[PDB]
Amino acid sequence: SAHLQWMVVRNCSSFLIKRNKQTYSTEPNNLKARNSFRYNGLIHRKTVGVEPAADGKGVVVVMKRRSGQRKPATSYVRTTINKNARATLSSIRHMIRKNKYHPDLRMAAIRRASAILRSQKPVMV
Amino acid sequence: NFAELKIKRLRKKFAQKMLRKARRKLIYEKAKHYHKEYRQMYRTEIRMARMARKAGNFYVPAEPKLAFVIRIRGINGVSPKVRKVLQLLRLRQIFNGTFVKLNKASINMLRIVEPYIAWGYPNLKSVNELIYKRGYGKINKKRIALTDNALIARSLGKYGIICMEDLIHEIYTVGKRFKEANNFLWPFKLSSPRGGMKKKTTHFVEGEDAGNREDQINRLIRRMN
Amino acid sequence: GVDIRHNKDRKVRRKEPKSQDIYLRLLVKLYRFLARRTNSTFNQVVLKRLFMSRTNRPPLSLSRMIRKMKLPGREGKTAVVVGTITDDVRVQEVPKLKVCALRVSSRARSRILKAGGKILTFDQLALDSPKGCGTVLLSGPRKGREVYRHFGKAPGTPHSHTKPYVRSKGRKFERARGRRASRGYKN
Amino acid sequence: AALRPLVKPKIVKKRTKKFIRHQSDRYVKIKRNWRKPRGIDNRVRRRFKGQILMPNIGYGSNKKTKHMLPSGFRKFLVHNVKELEVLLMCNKSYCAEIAHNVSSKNRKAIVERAAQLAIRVTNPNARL
Amino acid sequence: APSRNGMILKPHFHKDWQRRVATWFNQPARKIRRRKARQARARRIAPRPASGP
Amino acid sequence: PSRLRKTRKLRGHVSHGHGRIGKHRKHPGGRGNAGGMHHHRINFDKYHPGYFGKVGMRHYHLKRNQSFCPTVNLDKLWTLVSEQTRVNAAKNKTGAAPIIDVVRSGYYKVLGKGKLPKQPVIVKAKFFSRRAEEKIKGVGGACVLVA
RNA sequence: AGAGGGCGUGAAACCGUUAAGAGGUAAACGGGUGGGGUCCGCGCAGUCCGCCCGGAGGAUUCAACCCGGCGGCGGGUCCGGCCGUGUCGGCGGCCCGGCGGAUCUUUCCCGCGCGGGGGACCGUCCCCCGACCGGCGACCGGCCGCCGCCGGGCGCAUUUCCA
RNA sequence: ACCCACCCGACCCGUCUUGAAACACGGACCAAGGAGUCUAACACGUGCGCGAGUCGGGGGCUCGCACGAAAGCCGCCGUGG
RNA sequence: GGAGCGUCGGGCCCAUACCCGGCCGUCGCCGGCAGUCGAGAGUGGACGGGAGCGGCGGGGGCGGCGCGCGCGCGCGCCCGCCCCCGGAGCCCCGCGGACGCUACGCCGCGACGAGUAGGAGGGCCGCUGCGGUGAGCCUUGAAGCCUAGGGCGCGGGCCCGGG
Ligand SMILES: [Mg+2]
Ligand SMILES: [Mg+2]
Ligand SMILES: [Mg+2]
Ligand SMILES: [Mg+2]
Ligand SMILES: [Mg+2]
Ligand SMILES: [Mg+2]
Ligand SMILES: [Mg+2]
Ligand SMILES: [Mg+2]
Ligand SMILES: [Mg+2]
Ligand SMILES: [Mg+2]
Ligand SMILES: [Mg+2]
Ligand SMILES: [Mg+2]
Ligand SMILES: [Mg+2]
Ligand SMILES: [Mg+2]
Ligand SMILES: [Mg+2]
Ligand SMILES: [Mg+2]
Ligand SMILES: [Mg+2]
Ligand SMILES: [Mg+2]
Ligand SMILES: [Mg+2]
Ligand SMILES: [Mg+2]
Ligand SMILES: [Mg+2]
Ligand SMILES: [Mg+2]
Ligand SMILES: [Mg+2]
Ligand SMILES: [Mg+2]
Repeated sequence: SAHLQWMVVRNCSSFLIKRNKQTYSTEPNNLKARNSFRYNGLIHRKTVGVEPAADGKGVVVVMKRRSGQRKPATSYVRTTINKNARATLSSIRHMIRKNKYHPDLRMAAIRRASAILRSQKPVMV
Repeated sequence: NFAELKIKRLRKKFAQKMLRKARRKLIYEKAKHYHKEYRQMYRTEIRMARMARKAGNFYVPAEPKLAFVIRIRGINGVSPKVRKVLQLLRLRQIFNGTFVKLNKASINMLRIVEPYIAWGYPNLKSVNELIYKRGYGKINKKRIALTDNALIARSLGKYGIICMEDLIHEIYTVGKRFKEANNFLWPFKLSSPRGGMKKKTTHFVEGEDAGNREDQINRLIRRMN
Repeated sequence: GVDIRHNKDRKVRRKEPKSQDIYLRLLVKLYRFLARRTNSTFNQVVLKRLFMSRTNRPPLSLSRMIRKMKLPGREGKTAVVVGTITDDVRVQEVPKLKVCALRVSSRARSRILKAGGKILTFDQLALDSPKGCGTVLLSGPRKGREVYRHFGKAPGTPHSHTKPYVRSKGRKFERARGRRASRGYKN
Repeated sequence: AALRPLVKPKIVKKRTKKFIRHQSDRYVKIKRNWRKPRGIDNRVRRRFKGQILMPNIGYGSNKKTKHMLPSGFRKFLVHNVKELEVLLMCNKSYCAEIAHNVSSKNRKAIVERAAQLAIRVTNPNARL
Repeated sequence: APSRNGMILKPHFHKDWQRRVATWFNQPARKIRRRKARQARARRIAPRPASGP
Repeated sequence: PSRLRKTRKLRGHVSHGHGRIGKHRKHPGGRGNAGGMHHHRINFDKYHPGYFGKVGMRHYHLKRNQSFCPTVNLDKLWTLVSEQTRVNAAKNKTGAAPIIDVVRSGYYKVLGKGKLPKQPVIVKAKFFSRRAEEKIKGVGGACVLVA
């Protein structure tokens, strides 16, 4: 299920990273990058991921589909939000709120989305 | 449904508030009665002494049922029997104090551990400082400070002692709950006596500080508390 | 300086199972939560016996399970064993059972499912009765191991019935001086 | 301006000197790395007055300020650009540390990517 | 010196056994050699049974 | 794993866990089982009784082929035969009474430990116990010898 | 050759020179400081900003709301079908299924009382529709509620960016 | 963190010992090597699989061996412990 | 005319000893957290009838089994509503429920902390080689070495800056 493969993955995963007292996890769809049971997108039935766009403008949001397990090609769906950033935070908030789609990732996905928003601008003079 | 649950919640909050005010009034009136009993006792002892002196008589006062014992010598170089009696009287450090009721067994234990303790018969204000300033109780085997009457009311609610005033009244006027009150009280970690000790090693009769301070224990309690 | 004898300040009981098996650790997590939430002592005893070792949870036999469950009063009752259920081939008839265990052997499982009983696991037992109602908690023979035949009072000593550590029993390896009244002394 | 941490506590340290090994002043083969004295008659072992002190557990720093830099961050050793997105949600409390074996060609890419992601690097001006 | 309740053991290691240790690392190659000799014998006697009489 | 052995935790310790006053010398009390009657006598008395002395006769050319007599109890008797044989029992209006060949199963003597279920049998064995024969004739079976 | 024919890198013990400090209780060390140096981090003020709100400067578009399409979540009388388990029905596959048996039959066959293949029996694994309990995260096609994305109508008290 | 100055403390480490700074022993200094290992028999505790059974030793069948002298299997699945 | 001797009175000095406070570690808590109102703890609510400012007519006991921050509150008009939190808006939300959850984790109290010979546990201390793993590092400079630089860890040691 989920706790079983968490008990497997929690110490011998390829994305696990020790080295100087913090244990992170570097897989895709792991926002906040923690090696925790809340923040792991590979295991759970419902998965929210926040990534920057490939073109450089906008934020892609990855939603796990639930329509098929054992099928990683159709397991996720990607959408692209490139708007005036208040509608971006509100749209991702409505995605995780109104769809009842695992609300523990909600505010943390808002954090990662708006940090990517501050990333995709000229930073210095 | 929801308005009914709202009115039920307000009823429960009002019930808790009214019961808390009733217990508060109980504590106030029992403290007033304890004040009246203390004034009664301090009056009637002087009354007995005056009516004994009016004729050709003498009022021998009662041996007081309560003593306060302080271990004044440390743990290094201690006899096995004396160490056993000190750990039965809960005196494991230097400068610990306990309230001990008096009978033949207690007097014989204190007289066989005389050279390591200073014990005397304390006073009401001495009990007041030792319980208010040094109020530490044993709740779930933990040395918890007595910052509320609810702690004593939860621990000794089945013994009739539900407040600081009930505990002080039991300890001072020793009754049938002195064992439970003394087991509730952690042994008092008192500080070093301000002003210096006279002499630790010899007895109070020969100029030392060990032994029986049966009236002079109160000055040492004021110095150590 | 305070005079605490620090020899027994650390209680040497089990806090977690020493094994690294993940199904047992998930059962441990579930009964941890049931122990520190439910007011029943059944979940605490189940958690404490999931903590123990393999030589400390003994295998429970099927005929002793039939014996202890045909006691009066325990009709409609389930038998919760925190070890293994082993089959006895020397019992003939077996009634309907409701057995909860970590592991049941194949012959005992076939015998119970042929008699018409039910074999639950511990997660199914927690879904059925979370407080442990309708349960009888059993355990196998603790002193039944051969290792306890060598323990206790020493051999070569009167009124002692301890099996000595002999590499091969026979006529001339023991039963001589120390066991014969003719050869010096016996005990 | 620089990159400020989330909270700036007053880092208190119970001892800031090094626990040197006994007779390392006298001998060159005796290094400064601590070895506990285990002799039957050793001044340092049985703790006489006015000597070197042994490292006990009592010198332990506070858990809120353990492994903390004087700036207010905690180090994280970073080799490549892909390891910079690890500290993307930790930039207010953790800082990147570029390794020694990283070349100067991609070190500039790591520094500019951390500047885009608003992550403090404790050594940006090293190679150039 | 035996102590505190063990077996009264008699190990047979009082000779020069380390000169006469017979290590068995040959034996999978020996199984291969026996297999090759058995297949060569079976190819030698071509209509005859491979086990023998 | 020498990583987990005790010699790693004893680096820095002088006597290596073997004592400062009495050092780990080579053989302090002799080699092997030395000193039977002397200086290990208390050990050889309170932990190995009967270790010294002769008892019993000597059988020079002994072999286990003559004394091989494997024993089976009556409590495990229907285990040697398949389960449908006792399914097809107490039926057919006959008193079917199946035959349990014990030598075919691999035992010679049938002992009398345990409870036997009420079903007639023909136990063919080389040797019998008297208590086993009493239990079989009390159930209603028959003990048949075989060589 | 800062790799020069015992020459890849070239540590420590030891020696020479330069710079700095010091020097009559042998030198050296621990705790607490002070002073002088070599470097590091600022700084021609570093007051660092992250949100929300008010005001005077600007501005491209769109959100509010509808239309069309796509994708996703949740679900009802369980809407219709597959799928799926627990029981019941046809004992129906049992010969249009193999295996195993220390249950019978040599009413049979073959190779000569035996072995194999048949015949019943038992146990183990399957076919068709219908009902109930959990429709069970093992899947769809319609229906409803909601969310997100794309293209238009949305001309400016709304909307968002620089100071 | 480099050096110097002051106040207080401060005898040279390891070992034999009841007791070492010892007028007890080893010891100029530095670099490298350097001392509880391996097999068998046991005993106890622990981890795992199966369970009145368990184990395949040895051998045989599959691949010509890169990985391999690995792995898989056995009317030998029990001759035997 | 003690800085000597004997009996003494005030004040004063400090040990790692005692008291209070800060931090670290160990042990104990039937410890708390997979998500709720609840602090001497001694309930909630459908459902049928009468209907009510009435309510259970119990110890100068000095109190918990009970009363005046409501129980018929308010609105429309004597009768009815007495409603849902996609939101009563609250020190508690029985409607889903972390920022706090590597549950081998996090958090809250209480006590304790000497040590040879010895025993046990944890090492994200260190060396070498192997099976996986890092879309790992590297002639735009690996290992090694030096360092009067920045540091971290109680410590074993480790990460950078320069040559
Ligand atoms: Mg003393
Ligand atoms: Mg100790
Ligand atoms: Mg102990
Ligand atoms: Mg000594
Ligand atoms: Mg052959
Ligand atoms: Mg030691
Ligand atoms: Mg030695
Ligand atoms: Mg040892
Ligand atoms: Mg010895
Ligand atoms: Mg060169
Ligand atoms: Mg070379
Ligand atoms: Mg070269
Ligand atoms: Mg050279
Ligand atoms: Mg000697
Ligand atoms: Mg000694
Ligand atoms: Mg001597
Ligand atoms: Mg010495
Ligand atoms: Mg001398
Ligand atoms: Mg000598
Ligand atoms: Mg010499
Ligand atoms: Mg070396
Ligand atoms: Mg032993
Ligand atoms: Mg074992
Ligand atoms: Mg044998």
